[PDB]
Amino acid sequence: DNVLRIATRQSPLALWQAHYVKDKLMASHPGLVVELVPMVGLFVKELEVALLENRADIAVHSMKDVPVEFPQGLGLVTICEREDPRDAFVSNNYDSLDALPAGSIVGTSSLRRQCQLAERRPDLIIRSLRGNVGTRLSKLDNGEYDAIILAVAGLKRLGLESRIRAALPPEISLPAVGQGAVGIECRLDDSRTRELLAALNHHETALRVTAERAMNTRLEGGCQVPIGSYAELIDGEIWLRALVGAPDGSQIIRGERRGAPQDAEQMGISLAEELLNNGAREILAEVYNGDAPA
Ligand SMILES: *Cc1[nH]c(Cc2[nH]cc(CCC(=O)O)c2CC(=O)O)c(CCC(=O)O)c1CC(=O)O
Repeated sequence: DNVLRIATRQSPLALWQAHYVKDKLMASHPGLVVELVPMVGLFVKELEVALLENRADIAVHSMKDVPVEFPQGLGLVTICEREDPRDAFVSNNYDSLDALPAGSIVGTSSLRRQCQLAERRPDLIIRSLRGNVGTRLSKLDNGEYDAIILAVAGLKRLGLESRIRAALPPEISLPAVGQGAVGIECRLDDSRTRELLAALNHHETALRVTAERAMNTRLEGGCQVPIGSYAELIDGEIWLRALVGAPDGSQIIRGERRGAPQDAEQMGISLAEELLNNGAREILAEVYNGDAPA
């Protein structure tokens, strides 16, 4: 059966991602008929509903938005080639974070982004910002913020690379799990769909994201959590860095692991456990408020 139906969110960025996946599919399988089923754990739930009741065959997500847990019968089966994983400084009136005067307003609702900015620059005012990329840029242009923090990859994909005033190195702002990579979820028993997706998997990115996600999973993380988790392949090994921070920047718990790619999952679990035992458990508890990772 030649049809593959893609469930996606309906934003410009989300639809760009659905086209990316559709184009890769058509390139590998010229006989396929690819259909889009746009709609809408926050966002992914409706997509997963569609998979479970056979209205869609795959759901395409940005990796960092993929939940740590899945309903019976679904899973993340493909991790596509990673784009730039970094955060970006975006500003009309200033050329860097360094240039912002005390009391400047920087927008982001990421507690991961916030704790790290606040660690280094407690004089800056960090203000919530929500919405699609286009809307967030509008609020900036409208004067609501002196600067905002967005992902490099999103801006590049939307043709808005001119908005990247500065890319932030991972040592300055450690990325969200799988930032820059697209992931695909489907029904685990659907061997036809999984065979069609095989050509889209990028093994090197999949190794990195495996480590990162194992770390986050053990911390019972999500987007609403001040967690950084970021791996690179360096001289045949996976190098995983992680952090958990108090949003006010007062305490940031950090650690690292290096090892063979086949150990990606156990490395991430081990690192998570180390952070938990060195203060992260208590920080997370004040965020989930009560609930702590066991
Ligand atoms: C988990 C989480 N989601 C978002 C919003 C979002 N999701 C995907 C992108 C594009 C980049 C990519 O594909 O990886 C974006 C927007 C963006 O980061 O530019 C966020 C950001 C929340 C915020 O800053 O308000 C987060 C949390 C987090 O990144 O730590």
